[PDB]
Amino acid sequence: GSMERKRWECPALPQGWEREEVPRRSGLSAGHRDVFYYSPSGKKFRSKPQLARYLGGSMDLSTFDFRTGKML
Repeated sequence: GSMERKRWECPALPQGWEREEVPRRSGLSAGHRDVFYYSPSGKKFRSKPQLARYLGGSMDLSTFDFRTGKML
């Protein structure tokens, strides 16, 4: 497949959120993998602080792993 993208759900976040991994392929910027998160409204965001600030009141994600998308 072209532009293959992964899609793993993150139980740490409220039902409706999902995670996705995309492999870069731009000259030296290749090999690098970027992770994007999507909310129930389909909002695309890529920032740890935004995940905690957004779901802050809903819950604490300070101990959430953004690189691995896992709760530790």
